[PDB]
Amino acid sequence: GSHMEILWNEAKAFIAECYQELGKEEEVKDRLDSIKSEIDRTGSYVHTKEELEHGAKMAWRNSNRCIGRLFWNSLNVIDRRDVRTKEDVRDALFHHIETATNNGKIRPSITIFPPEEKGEKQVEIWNHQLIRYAGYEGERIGDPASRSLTAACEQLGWRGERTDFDLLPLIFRMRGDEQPVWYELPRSLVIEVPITHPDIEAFSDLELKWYGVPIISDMKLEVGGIHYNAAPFNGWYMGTEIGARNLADEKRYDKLKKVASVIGISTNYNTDLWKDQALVELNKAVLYSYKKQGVSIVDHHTAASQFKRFEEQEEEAGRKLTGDWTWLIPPISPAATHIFHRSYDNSIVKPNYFYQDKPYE
Amino acid sequence: GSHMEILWNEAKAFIAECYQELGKEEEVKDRLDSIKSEIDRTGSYVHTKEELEHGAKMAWRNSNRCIGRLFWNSLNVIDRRDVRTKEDVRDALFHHIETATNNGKIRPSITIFPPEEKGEKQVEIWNHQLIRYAGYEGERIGDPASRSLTAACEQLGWRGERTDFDLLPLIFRMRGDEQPVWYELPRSLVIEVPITHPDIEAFSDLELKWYGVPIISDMKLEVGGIHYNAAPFNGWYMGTEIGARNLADEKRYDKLKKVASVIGISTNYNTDLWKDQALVELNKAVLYSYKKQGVSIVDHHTAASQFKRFEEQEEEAGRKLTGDWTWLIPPISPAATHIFHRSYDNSIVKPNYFYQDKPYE
Ligand code: HEM
Ligand code: HEM
Ligand SMILES: C[C@H](O)[C@H](O)C1=Nc2c(nc(N)[nH]c2=O)NC1
Ligand SMILES: C[C@H](O)[C@H](O)C1=Nc2c(nc(N)[nH]c2=O)NC1
Ligand SMILES: NC(=[NH2+])NCCC[C@H](N)C(=O)O
Ligand SMILES: NC(=[NH2+])NCCC[C@H](N)C(=O)O
Repeated sequence: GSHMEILWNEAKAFIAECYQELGKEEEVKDRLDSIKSEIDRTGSYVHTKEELEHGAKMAWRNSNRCIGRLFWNSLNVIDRRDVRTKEDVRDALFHHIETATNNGKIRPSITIFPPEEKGEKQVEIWNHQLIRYAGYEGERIGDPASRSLTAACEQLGWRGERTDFDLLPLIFRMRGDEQPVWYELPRSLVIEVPITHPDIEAFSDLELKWYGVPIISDMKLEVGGIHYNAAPFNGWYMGTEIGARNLADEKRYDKLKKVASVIGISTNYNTDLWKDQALVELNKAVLYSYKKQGVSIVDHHTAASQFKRFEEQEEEAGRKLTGDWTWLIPPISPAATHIFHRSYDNSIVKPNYFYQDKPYE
Repeated sequence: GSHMEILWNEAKAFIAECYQELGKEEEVKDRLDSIKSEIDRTGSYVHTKEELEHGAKMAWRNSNRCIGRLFWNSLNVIDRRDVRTKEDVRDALFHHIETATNNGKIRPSITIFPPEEKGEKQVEIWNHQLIRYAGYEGERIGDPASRSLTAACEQLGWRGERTDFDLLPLIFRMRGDEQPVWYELPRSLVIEVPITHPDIEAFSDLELKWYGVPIISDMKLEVGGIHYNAAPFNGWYMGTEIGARNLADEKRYDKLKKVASVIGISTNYNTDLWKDQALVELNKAVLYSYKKQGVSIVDHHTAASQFKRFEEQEEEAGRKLTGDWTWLIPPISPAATHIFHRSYDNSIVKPNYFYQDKPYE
């Protein structure tokens, strides 16, 4: 009763806004009549390729926490609403990885899977990111952030070699099944980059490496009232995410003290700012490495610079700019970018991407 | 009518809270009766030395934007509510600088001047900070942030030598006067620190220097409904304020490109992260310099560390912790401190320090 109401309201708002940007303002009337009857007949409606394709772009545009929004209208939308089997999902996910990686020249993409019907999911992705390292304990081994999921995967028959860089398998659940299925990722499909330094040879002794493409797979894409709980998307990495966070946080890989060792500085006094010097060399190492292997990556200054350009375009287009200051600023040298020196309206506008409760844990 | 009401309400709240922390809970009743009659008789009330002394500490404790709050109960409170002349104010300000500096071993202090009576100020301080460099234009000369005030001072007969480090004079206005008076600061009273690097000799070619003690002089101290528009206070510097902001911001001294030059790195590509490397060396230079001249200063890691300890004590004391995440995180390596990894309630609690409209501009 109330669900059929919210749906209709969100649909009217989205079609109008969408068709207005698409230059199909006259087609709004006839399109809404079709949707009204569809919601009554079934209890939901089916987007057109053009609608979800542009709704996925708009959602990216409204992602307050994303710094790379300047490239919103270039998103490669892959429609996989025709998937029925676990093999279809697996192949789609394999396809996403292959096409997004694009031999290094990363292509920002998103694979749309069937959305929820009567609130129930058709495809449920468990993975945070399609490619991600596992985490274990006795003493820290791997990525701590992957612990709860690594345990869940292991409760399904999967076993990691217990190195710091074990690739978690693809784990998802189809409607009608009680437990998710899993598939080990084909290594030929996964690009990893060993981390080295341009001027410091000893850096390779740290034996650090990271994967090339971050593919957030556990967020909900909401478009015109339709909940696409499964819509894996990807951009390329901003070096800081790997160097100033993934390999730096005490709760993650905690490598700063070790970096200080190989670069030849002491860790005795904070006044020497060894952590800061360590972060700069670790981050330079990351940028130099990806570039060297031919994998797309962006430094935080270029990214902020591109994001400034984004803000201007939104002003030029007549749209209100929204953002989360605390996430837009890079973890390293935030005051060196314009983002630090201004404020952002952190209001939620749809369509968008949202967090959803994890099936495990 | 309404002013006499707000005053009474704020007073009841403060005395109770104050006397509770002071262990003088029984004296609350008798103290409030005296205040009630005082407000009726005159239209305001006079704090006791103990009250404003502790109210100034509490206010510091509630300063969401201050990272050095762990040292709140050690604040050296100087009561100068007996000042009547411009000479009294001038001497008090000279005294504050002398006693706070303390030959380098900076002493966190605050000089309390007469508060507002019927909304009107008795002493109006124009200076943002007691010691501060001037700013000019044709091309940038000095500190851009001091421009509007430098122009105002010059409209009063003062003239700067137009170097990048001209000391602004003390400028304030007494009740009853239309224009403020000014007094050049005695150099013997002002500690400045030339900036040098421990490992890079050429750094001195930049000829950078900064003053030792930051003394915010334009904030309002509100305690139990009493508005002390003039209450200059000071702590010591956190290196980042000078190196990652005062000398780094494009709108301030903009020295990063020049720092890159003296340390021997190129400014050609963002991927080399030259700004970050530049910031680290500039910041190390700052810390090493103050320490070398015997002037108190604190690095951002020690400060965050001290602030963590602060949060714990507030939990142990039973008090709610409040803070502004965007100001607590240091401009350099914020993710390396605990402040980055948590959230803070940015609610305003009194007593406190507030911004007030600038007389100039
Ligand atoms: C093209 C390159 C892209 C760059 C450089 C970029 C960069 C970023 C960065 C640095 C963050 C912060 C990540 C973190 O701190 O964990 C972020 C978050 C986000 N980005 Fe992107 N992004 C890109 C593409 C995309 C795409 C293709 C989409 C969606 C269609 C998108 C959606 C989002 C969203 C929803 C967030 C928030 C994620 C979260 O809360 O965990 N971004 N992006
Ligand atoms: C003892 C050493 C102290 C340290 C290390 C310290 C540090 C800081 C830092 C780093 C900031 C940010 C400044 C900026 O970004 O411009 C700040 C702000 C502030 N501090 Fe402190 N502080 C100290 C003492 C004090 C004292 C003595 C008081 C007051 C009695 C105080 C009151 C405040 C207030 C109100 C702010 C906000 C200032 C503004 O908005 O411009 N702090 N403090
Ligand atoms: C919530 C979390 O603990 C923390 O407050 C924030 N995390 C992040 C952040 N910034 C980015 N980009 N990514 C984060 O994960 N700033 C704030
Ligand atoms: C308001 C200003 O432009 C900016 O948003 C903020 N300034 C400061 C900041 N942090 C500190 N400590 N000091 C600032 O001046 N972060 C945010
Ligand atoms: N640039 C991006 N597309 N980032 C998406 C999130 C990546 C995540 N912060 C990571 O380091 O794994
Ligand atoms: N540590 C302090 N007490 N800082 C107070 C403000 C100083 C100001 N940010 C400056 O650099 O001049």
